Amino acid sequence: ATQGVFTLPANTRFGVTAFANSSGTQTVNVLVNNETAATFSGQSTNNAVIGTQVLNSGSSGKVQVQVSVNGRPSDLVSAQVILTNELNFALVGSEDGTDNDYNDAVVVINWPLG
Amino acid sequence: ATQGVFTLPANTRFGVTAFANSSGTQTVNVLVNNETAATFSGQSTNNAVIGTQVLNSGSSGKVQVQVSVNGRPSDLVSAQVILTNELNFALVGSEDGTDNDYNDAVVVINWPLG
Amino acid sequence: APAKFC
Ligand SMILES: *C(=O)C[C@@H]1O[C@@H](C)[C@@H](O)[C@@H](O)[C@@H]1O
Ligand SMILES: *C(=O)C[C@@H]1O[C@@H](C)[C@@H](O)[C@@H](O)[C@@H]1O
Ligand SMILES: [Ca+2]
Ligand SMILES: [Ca+2]
Ligand SMILES: [Ca+2]
Ligand SMILES: [Ca+2]
Repeated sequence: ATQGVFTLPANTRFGVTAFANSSGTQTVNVLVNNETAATFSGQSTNNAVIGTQVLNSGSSGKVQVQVSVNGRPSDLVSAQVILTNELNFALVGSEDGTDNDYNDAVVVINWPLG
Repeated sequence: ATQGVFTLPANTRFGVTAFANSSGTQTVNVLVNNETAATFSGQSTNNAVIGTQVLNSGSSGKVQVQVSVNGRPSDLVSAQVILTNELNFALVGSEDGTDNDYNDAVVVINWPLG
Repeated sequence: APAKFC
């Protein structure tokens, strides 16, 4: 199934942060209404934050996360989880290789903010 | 129920990162096997990373997250979620006030690393 | 610059 795609409440600010755990340089694109709105890049095998930013979900509320390594799309897994019917997490892991640890780029989206 | 307490597999490295969304200064403590292993501190209403670090879960695998504001424990909500039987997230939200947005300090634990 | 505890 499709992974890394999330419907947020419209016109809502949300946090997006990316971690890196690979010897490959991780590229993370975040699209809002099918248009790039953020891009992070970095290399780490120590879970270093390679980017963190706040975005707006716009009128559609459609958010898509993509991960590439040197132009190569990584396999994504994702899920959303909601806590006490209020705190939202949209979670993405990705695999750029063969060991399937799926942590090569970890992306976390949270809302509401403020 | 008890919240913010997670059993990780023994002797495993995990990432822990803490975000702020409150006019109150957030103090986050991370405990491993009941001993304070890490402490983050910061104030932000724009989801600023107020701390990030790698810890080892040690022999017990027991990790506990605590949140306080000016020395007042926030109310906690938590869950753990696992993707493709491999990528682990332990998620914490907290509430230091009355509005119940539960984002005042958001804490994300992830494993495996590397 | 009001500082407080508890
Ligand atoms: C390279 O062989 C694999 C790439 O980098 C490694 C250090 C490790 O993080 C692995 O999971 C990743 O796919
Ligand atoms: C006051 O400290 C309330 C505190 O900060 C607000 C700006 C808001 O973020 C609220 O959720 C939080 O409890
Ligand atoms: Ca991998
Ligand atoms: Ca990896
Ligand atoms: Ca609050
Ligand atoms: Ca808040």
